[PDB]
Amino acid sequence: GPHMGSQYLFLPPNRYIFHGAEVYSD
Amino acid sequence: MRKKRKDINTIEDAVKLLQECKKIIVLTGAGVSVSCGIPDFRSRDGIYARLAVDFPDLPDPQAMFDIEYFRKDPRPFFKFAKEIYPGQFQPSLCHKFIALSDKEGKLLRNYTQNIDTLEQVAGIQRIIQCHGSFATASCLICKYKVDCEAVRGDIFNQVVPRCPRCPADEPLAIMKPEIVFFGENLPEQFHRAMKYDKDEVDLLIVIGSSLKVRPVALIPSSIPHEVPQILINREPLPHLHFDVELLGDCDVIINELCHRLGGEYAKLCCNPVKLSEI
Ligand SMILES: Nc1ncnc2c1ncn2[C@@H]1O[C@H](COP(=O)(O)OP(=O)(O)OC[C@H]2O[C@@H](O)[C@H](O)[C@@H]2O)[C@@H](O)[C@H]1O
Ligand SMILES: [Zn+2]
Repeated sequence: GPHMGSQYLFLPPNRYIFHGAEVYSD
Repeated sequence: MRKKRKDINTIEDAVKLLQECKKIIVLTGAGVSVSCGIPDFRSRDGIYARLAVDFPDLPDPQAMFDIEYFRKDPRPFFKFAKEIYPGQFQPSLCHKFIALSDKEGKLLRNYTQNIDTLEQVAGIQRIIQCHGSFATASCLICKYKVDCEAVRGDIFNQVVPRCPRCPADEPLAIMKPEIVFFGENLPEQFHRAMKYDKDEVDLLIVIGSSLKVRPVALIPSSIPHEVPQILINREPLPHLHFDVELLGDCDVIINELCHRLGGEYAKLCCNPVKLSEI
């Protein structure tokens, strides 16, 4: 899988950011 | 408008919901097939962006799938149709995950907006093709219906297929594949299925859709408000209030969910190989 594909970034209380999220682009 | 449930927040909650719920609706869009090699509609490398380039004579890219424009001039669509015709792609992990849920009797329904028929290839049975498919074609004038094989040749030659019943000198007597265009009704199956499902669904999961197109986009607002809603998508959907938001590649996210679920769901992920005895 992708770099650190199993890890997420958590923005409480209910948002999880995984590899491929559009927020990483620009 | 539906407000978020305050007692459902975490990915752990999402997993528990998946373990306990027995009447799940999964609503899918073009996102679930991008990993298969099929671009979506509205992303930077999507269908609409490519149309703005390859068909600049259109008022806008959407005109390609607009019924009022199609009636004015169907030539662009048939020059382009073969590009979105179902090819030979393999189903993604997400399709396989939905198939397993159905196999285990937990899937109330998979409403898909896609026309790539990957749900069938994956063995999902309780499916609704919200936006039709290439499986059949229909005359714009007389409604004469034919199987896809009857117009396939014309499509792969970029020519407008003619109705064999209508007058040979009737310009609008052409065979439109039964994909739903803007300004057209969705198939009756969709409406009947939704009427049955809305009071039965105990969990909604939206995967790989921008939910910018109605009536499919209305599904989250048309079911009982207390029913939990989970989003699995690269981008948030600000016009809706989901309980849990899982943002990123759906295959990456589904993979993670499958591992927490265990059982057959974990086995769905066969790469890499897990520890097992020969
Ligand atoms: N690998 C992925 N994982 C998760 N989400 C993804 C992935 N790839 C794309 N997405 C997301 O899926 C969504 C797809 O949005 P659309 O391109 O607009 O596709 P869709 O929602 O299915 O389109 C609806 C309808 O619009 C009409 O033009 C057409 O008839 C289509 O069926 C976007 O929000 C995009 O970020
Ligand atoms: Zn006809």
